[PDB]
Amino acid sequence: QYLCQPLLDAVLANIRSPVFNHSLYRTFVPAMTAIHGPPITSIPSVLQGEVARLDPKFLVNLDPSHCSNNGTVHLICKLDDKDLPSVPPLELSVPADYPAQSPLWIDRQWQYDANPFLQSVHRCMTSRLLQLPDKHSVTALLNTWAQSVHQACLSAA
Amino acid sequence: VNLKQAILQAWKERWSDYQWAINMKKFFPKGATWDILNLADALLEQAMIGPSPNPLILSYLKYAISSQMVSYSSVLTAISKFDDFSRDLCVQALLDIMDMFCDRLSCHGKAEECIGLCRAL
Repeated sequence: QYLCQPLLDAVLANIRSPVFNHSLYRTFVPAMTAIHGPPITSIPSVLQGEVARLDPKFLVNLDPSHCSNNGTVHLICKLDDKDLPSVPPLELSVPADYPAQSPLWIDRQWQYDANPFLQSVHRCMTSRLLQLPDKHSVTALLNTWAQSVHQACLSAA
Repeated sequence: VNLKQAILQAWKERWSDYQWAINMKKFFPKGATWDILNLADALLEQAMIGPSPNPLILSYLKYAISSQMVSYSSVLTAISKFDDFSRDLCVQALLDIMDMFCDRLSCHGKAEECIGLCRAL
């Protein structure tokens, strides 16, 4: 500001002119040249990474059915835990632009029915997924599945 | 990990369905996806021994059917192999078991498994 108002006034009163560059060059090239001399001489990566960094209790892979190589992918899950029994596969669908959103779980009510243990698992599952917050990931849901199975097994015996 | 040897120990003390499943894995290190073992077939052999089929073997068969990793084809072949129509209790139990898991017949796996499922059907 101070000591430089005339330059600001000159620049503002000169701007958006077709010959501004020519004027500036012709008025300021020679002294600068003389004083100093010459001038200077499919599947998104996030899903692949999160699958790579999951606990070896899970071996999730692509669904043999449904579409592929798109923004929305489908995965089928299997649980291999020595301390827990076998449960339905609990497949998932991943929408496009997975970060900053949440995946959804495809419920299969008839699969979990006809057994008190399996429907106890299912009601604990519904409770936990209602307890999960927004913007959650798939690893959190898988861990919730494992913990719900463990809690149901503990409650049974 | 012999079928009869493990089934007898499971039968001697009353066990829940999930505990038996948990235990079976512990008994044999190499499961081999229940193919060589013919676990579904083995249960049937224990079931038909009594004049009235025991409900615990039937429940174990139901649990095995529930898991997708047990093929429906082997159960159907084992059921078809028995026949001999000795008495009404066995055929009624087999009728209930068959009624439970039919009308879906979904098979996931290689194409030759589907071909074998066609022959089993």
